[PDB]
Amino acid sequence: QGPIWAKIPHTDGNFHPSPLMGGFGMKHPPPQILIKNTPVPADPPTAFNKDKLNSFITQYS
Amino acid sequence: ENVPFHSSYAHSQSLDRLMNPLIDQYLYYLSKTINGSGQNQQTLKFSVAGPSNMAVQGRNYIPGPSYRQQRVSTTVTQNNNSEFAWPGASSWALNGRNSLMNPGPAMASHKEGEDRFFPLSGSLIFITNEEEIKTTNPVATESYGQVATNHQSAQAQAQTGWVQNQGILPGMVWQDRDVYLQGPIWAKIPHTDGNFHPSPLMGGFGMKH
Repeated sequence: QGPIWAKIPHTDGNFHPSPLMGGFGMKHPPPQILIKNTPVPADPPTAFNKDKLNSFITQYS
Repeated sequence: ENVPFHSSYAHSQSLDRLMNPLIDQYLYYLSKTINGSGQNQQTLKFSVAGPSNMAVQGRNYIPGPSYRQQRVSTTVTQNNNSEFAWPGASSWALNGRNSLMNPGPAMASHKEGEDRFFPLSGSLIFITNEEEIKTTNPVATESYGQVATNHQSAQAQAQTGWVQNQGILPGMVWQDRDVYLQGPIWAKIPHTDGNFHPSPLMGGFGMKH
């Protein structure tokens, strides 16, 4: 049930970098993988308005 | 020799209308200096320059230079009852001798809507009118604009003054004078250490040869 790896903080020095909760310490661990839904706006007004759009289509993937 | 193509068109846009009429600027101007009704009401209020007020918007370019001409009406009743042909004219002095300014820097002969007025020495008389260039050029019979003449203060009100002649500024654009069928074609550029925009003032193509 426990963790696998940790990232070794980027520092001048460290000793026995193996992480204290267990697992393999690494300076370049597996990268983070970031994901989001691209916002799809609702219908904008017919006259121009400079504000950012706060009205979006409810959505998930 | 190589010379720029004489322009033979009239601009369909004025220098002060180049904006998009539907959209605001992101720039502000100073709308109000007083709350009102006197007695120590002083403030600074700012507003967005936009379609409702197009005079106060910021602009990247300004109209060309001016040297004012006296305005003369084709209707004789309107003109003053005196001899002003030489006395009231615009001139330039050289070595103690006065030359009339003719035709002068290229300027619009008259405002839009007044066709009965012409610059005293402004146009080529074979009486031509330059009104086509009123888009980028000031009117010959008008001031260039206004400038402040003082530092205002709680004691002193703001004072302006009329700019009768204006030389070149950075960011000016202008049109040269138009060429006519009967008119001149080319001129020789004088041989000098310096010149600016050598195009001749009676119209046509300036050339060092």
